Amino acid sequence: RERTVRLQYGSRVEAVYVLGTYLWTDVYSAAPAGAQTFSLKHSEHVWVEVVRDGEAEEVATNGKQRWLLSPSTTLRVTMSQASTEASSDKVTVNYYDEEGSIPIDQAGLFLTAIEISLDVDADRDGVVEKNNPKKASWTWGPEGQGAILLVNCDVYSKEDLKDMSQMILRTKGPDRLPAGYEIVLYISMSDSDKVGVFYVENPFFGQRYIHILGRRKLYHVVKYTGGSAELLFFVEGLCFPDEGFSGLVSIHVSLLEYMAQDIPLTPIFTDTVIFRIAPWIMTPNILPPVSVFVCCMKDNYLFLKEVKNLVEKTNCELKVCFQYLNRGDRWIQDEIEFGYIEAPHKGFPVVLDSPRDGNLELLGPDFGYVTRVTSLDSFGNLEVSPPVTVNGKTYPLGRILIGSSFPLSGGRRMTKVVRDFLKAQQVQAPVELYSDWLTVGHVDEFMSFVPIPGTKKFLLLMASTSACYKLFREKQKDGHGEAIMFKGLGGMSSKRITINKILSNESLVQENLYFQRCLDWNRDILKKELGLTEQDIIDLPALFKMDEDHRARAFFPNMVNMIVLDKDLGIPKPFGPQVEEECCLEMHVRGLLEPLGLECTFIDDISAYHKFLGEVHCGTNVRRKPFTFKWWHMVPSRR
Amino acid sequence: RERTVRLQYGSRVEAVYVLGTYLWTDVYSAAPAGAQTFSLKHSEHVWVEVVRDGEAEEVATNGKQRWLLSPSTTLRVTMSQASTEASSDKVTVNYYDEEGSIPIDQAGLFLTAIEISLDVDADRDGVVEKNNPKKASWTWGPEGQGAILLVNCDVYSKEDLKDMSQMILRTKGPDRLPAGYEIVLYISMSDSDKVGVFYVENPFFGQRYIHILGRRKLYHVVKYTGGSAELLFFVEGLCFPDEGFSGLVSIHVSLLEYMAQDIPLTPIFTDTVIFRIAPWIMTPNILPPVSVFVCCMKDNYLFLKEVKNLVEKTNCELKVCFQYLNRGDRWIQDEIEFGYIEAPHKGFPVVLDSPRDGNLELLGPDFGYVTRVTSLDSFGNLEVSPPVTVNGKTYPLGRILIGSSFPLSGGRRMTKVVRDFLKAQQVQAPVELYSDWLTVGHVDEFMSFVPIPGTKKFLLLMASTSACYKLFREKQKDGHGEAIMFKGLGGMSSKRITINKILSNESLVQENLYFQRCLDWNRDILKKELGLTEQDIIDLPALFKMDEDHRARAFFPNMVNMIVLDKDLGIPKPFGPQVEEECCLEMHVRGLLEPLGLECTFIDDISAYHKFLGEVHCGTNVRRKPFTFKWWHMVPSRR
Ligand SMILES: [Ca+2]
Ligand SMILES: [Ca+2]
Ligand SMILES: [Ca+2]
Ligand SMILES: [Ca+2]
Repeated sequence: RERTVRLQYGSRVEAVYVLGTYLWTDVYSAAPAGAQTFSLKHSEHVWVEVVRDGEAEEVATNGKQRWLLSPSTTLRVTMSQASTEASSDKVTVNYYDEEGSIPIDQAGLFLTAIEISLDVDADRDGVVEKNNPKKASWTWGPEGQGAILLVNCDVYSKEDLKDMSQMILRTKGPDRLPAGYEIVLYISMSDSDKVGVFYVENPFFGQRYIHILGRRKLYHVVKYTGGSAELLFFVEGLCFPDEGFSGLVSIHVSLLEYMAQDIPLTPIFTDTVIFRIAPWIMTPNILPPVSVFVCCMKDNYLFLKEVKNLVEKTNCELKVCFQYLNRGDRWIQDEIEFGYIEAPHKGFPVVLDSPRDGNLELLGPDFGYVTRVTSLDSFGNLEVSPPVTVNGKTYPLGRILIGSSFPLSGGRRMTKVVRDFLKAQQVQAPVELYSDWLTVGHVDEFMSFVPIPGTKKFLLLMASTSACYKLFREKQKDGHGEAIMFKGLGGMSSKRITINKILSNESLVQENLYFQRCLDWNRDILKKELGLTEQDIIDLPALFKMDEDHRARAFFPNMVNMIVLDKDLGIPKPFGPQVEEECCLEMHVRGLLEPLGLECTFIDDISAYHKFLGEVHCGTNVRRKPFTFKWWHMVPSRR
Repeated sequence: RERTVRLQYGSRVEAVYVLGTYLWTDVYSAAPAGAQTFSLKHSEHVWVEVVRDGEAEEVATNGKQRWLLSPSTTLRVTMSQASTEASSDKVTVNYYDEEGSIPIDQAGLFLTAIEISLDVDADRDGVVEKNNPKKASWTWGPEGQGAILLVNCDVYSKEDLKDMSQMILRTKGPDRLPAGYEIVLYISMSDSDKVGVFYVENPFFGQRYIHILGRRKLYHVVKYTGGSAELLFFVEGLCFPDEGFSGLVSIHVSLLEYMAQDIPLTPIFTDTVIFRIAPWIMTPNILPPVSVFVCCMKDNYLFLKEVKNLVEKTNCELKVCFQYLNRGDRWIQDEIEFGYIEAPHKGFPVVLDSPRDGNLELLGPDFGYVTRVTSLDSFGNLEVSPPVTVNGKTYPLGRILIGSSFPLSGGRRMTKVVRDFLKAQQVQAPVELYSDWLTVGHVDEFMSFVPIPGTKKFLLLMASTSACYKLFREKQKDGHGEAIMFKGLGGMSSKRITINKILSNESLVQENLYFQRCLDWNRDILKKELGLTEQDIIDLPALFKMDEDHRARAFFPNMVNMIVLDKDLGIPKPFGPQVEEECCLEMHVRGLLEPLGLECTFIDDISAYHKFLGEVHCGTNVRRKPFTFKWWHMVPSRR
């Protein structure tokens, strides 16, 4: 960076020189009228070149050389080290007329060199490197650079700032700035609701960190100390990327020069750092489970016992929650979504919370919390796929899946606010599916993903009505038509539901053929958008009843919405027709899954209610370890 | 794209097959209970593979082959040509039990194959190619693809649609769609204020083009005709990219299947095209001039005569405009900005118009018009550089320059609406300069660009107060101190302004040293952001007076704001001190410019007023040929 500094004759110009720049200096304007040639002297640590018509020659500290005065003959002035108290850094230009060799006048330039660098961890290793040449830009990918900021998801203490990003103003120079200069850190009005910055303003009086930049504070004057100094700042993100906010914010430092009263100060030098605020990332079922969270009524004893036994097979911890006045019976599934954020050498799980009636809970200090309508707004209507590659395009964090209706249908859709939020995170490249054929309208009623044990691969599990009808027709042919559904649920008994009764219900057959079309439309989108083939899919038997809106509700519990802990699957107990004292649905599902090394445990969430009307009264959710792949190494498509 | 189509037993499934997809077909669900094996027949133009556990084998039209019935054994069905009236396209599956070789049941699939493709000129040659594989994406650069739309800048006639983009729905098939299908073209609500689409709905009754998609119309059912058919649509953009709008819009066509009353229609097949709306592009002074526009009062005879003589030296045409009640005296410069838009084989000049008092003009049908506060909002405060390369980064269309104040100054700034508009065009990557030290606050008061004749290079011209003082001091030393400014302007005469009077004014010297600092701050930004060195810059003498806000107004006309027609420069006549009966400012400027092959003509815009107070009462603007470089070949930085 070249900076213009002009001389003034019979006089002196004093300037601050910032290392990393150089000055170009007009000597011709300060020349007295009638002056013909000039000569110059300079101090030891100032380097001076005479540049005439583009050609630069180095000039000695004291030579007697003279050059013709011309507007196209200028000086270039460079300094490689900061001034100290021992410095006298200067350049002196002498002017001559034709008549003689004694100077007729002189113009000086007195310099104070300082180093000023606003530094951040741009190379993404957790340490703040000195003046990364790329710190003012932010690029994606394995070779990408620029600093990363976490949203704060939770006078100040340093301990409380542990989650924030460090930013360091590094300076070097003499005891004080020359008269009429100051250093100011600042942000734009636009970024003021995106960031905050903390600093100890008065270190002689204690360690108190104060909030110096953010809402209503756009600039802060920072004190200069001499010698080699560092000022430590902590920076927080205030919000995630969203529809109108890309995630990028900038912070500037400027050396300002006082001109006079009533006139703005001149920005002599400006240094800039950029941060990207880390996106919220959802964890698919293939990631290692850490904790299992469940909610149910206190007396659903079978559910609790069976979930405990499942979790005991694993190294996971179980967290049990009961029901709240402000939340649905499924809230741990519907109102909470587990995700994470990550920065170099920092990261934590972050829960999205959308309470049904609003907030009046939380499990643990380890989590960050982001707190916010149709049933499509539920987090039961959100899933995320395992990492996939689709037609050469890699989605290393997987893709978020959101249930919706057909574009021209006039049906329900998840609120734009949430859809836009998920899209703005960019790294999970969301896909809309079709959930609106379901009364409740959640993708988790029809699909799930499971890892294939001993491999790096996974399966898509799809609810299938065709599979249920095939199985029931086989069992009927085998002489089992009188086999009864819902054994042990006393509130169902009077209905006497048998395989025969189901198969003879003509309207129900038609309804379920239609629901199979709905499932298949989704199957196709999933195969297209996830790059899946038929070998990646297993169909689980399912059955639905139709409501007045022509929408589906489960006839028996949807087995697809299951607890996935690696090889171990907690599967809703279906209460299917008993053949030889085993549920034919359980046996069929075992026959599909067990050969793949998956271990099935059926979990009874309905016995405590004595019947099943299509609604499940419990919920589960799993906190998982984040992906090994660092999100900033992705190269998302440009928008 | 693989699509799921299942059989149903003892019965027939009829389906439409869209060319370019294929069907995967479950034969196992239609198998009667107890059935063991299956066999199949198919027609000549249907290709059928049996796929078992991933392994596909082609099956003959009539073989007797039998396969074990399994859920993992399916059919893949492919057709390579559209059905005609001569087609019977089908696949028939026979099922067998253990007991014998006569089929116990059969399930048919009857097919009607159609071609459906929504086509646009994605490869950017002006012709609509058949089904470009990349038409659903939009990529920048030499190899980039996807279709381009122009904003319309001006029952319908086809002639009136000449400026719009063509979009063609190409179909092939039998006489009619099978029962229960329709084809629908549609857009999102969001895009509905970005685009419009026109089509002849009733070609038997005439050629009337009607507006079928746009505000309040999100979908249109289009009639299917048999055989090979094309439906021609015309598409317009409604607005330029802006803060919340990237410029990308999408149009979809879907084949919809009727399910039943009260149930949404199923999107069987969907095809999508994307368009980018072409940005507004500003033309720098290096581009060939076409027309010169001037505004002045009818009696400024010298200005008119001298501008006419200048333009007569060139092949340009002159357009003369007088003053209007709703517009400033400079309006052709301040309220109008000339730019263009371009699409493959189409483009026109487009004027931005921001009338002072609002609209109540226009010159010519050849232009598009975009019609919309401090003085910084004026188009005199906008410039655009010639193409530059900065640290390896190429700006093939140049960069827009916008005058502003310092970030912390609390000074004036161009309105966000305009700044955001210019930024959103993306291809000119705007840079903010510092104009707020000027009373009027326009970058055109201090800088301009000129081409260097006989080369591909250009110069930055900067106003310089230091150059003026140097020149005046020289002339004083030479014995010319009593030389008078403003000769011939009778309203200035009583002031008796001479070189001596100017040089002895101490406050004026200080003011102009400060203004030179302001000019130099800009010089530095321009060198940085345009990749310029001192060899690319010429300083023209200028002088200013300071107002109560410490802002500058011209002491004598600013020569830098000049008419640039290639080698010929119309330069405001400065009315400088006369030495040997020539203006020393004119002679100095000639001495700078003429050696470079630039021809200078001084244009007197103030004599008709008898004095000069810092305000010029005329304006000029030049319509230029667009860049040869196609904007869509740029690769702008991602945001
Ligand atoms: Ca680092
Ligand atoms: Ca979920
Ligand atoms: Ca084409
Ligand atoms: Ca302009």
